[PDB]
Amino acid sequence: GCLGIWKACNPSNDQCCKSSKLVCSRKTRWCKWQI
Repeated sequence: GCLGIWKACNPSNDQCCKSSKLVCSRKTRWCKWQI
């Protein structure tokens, strides 16, 4: 499943929403797409 944009992802386990192309930010723990 996905994770929302401002949601807490895993810095050392990038997953997030691969479907919507959001990648986890490591230093910031949120998901980011274009930002």
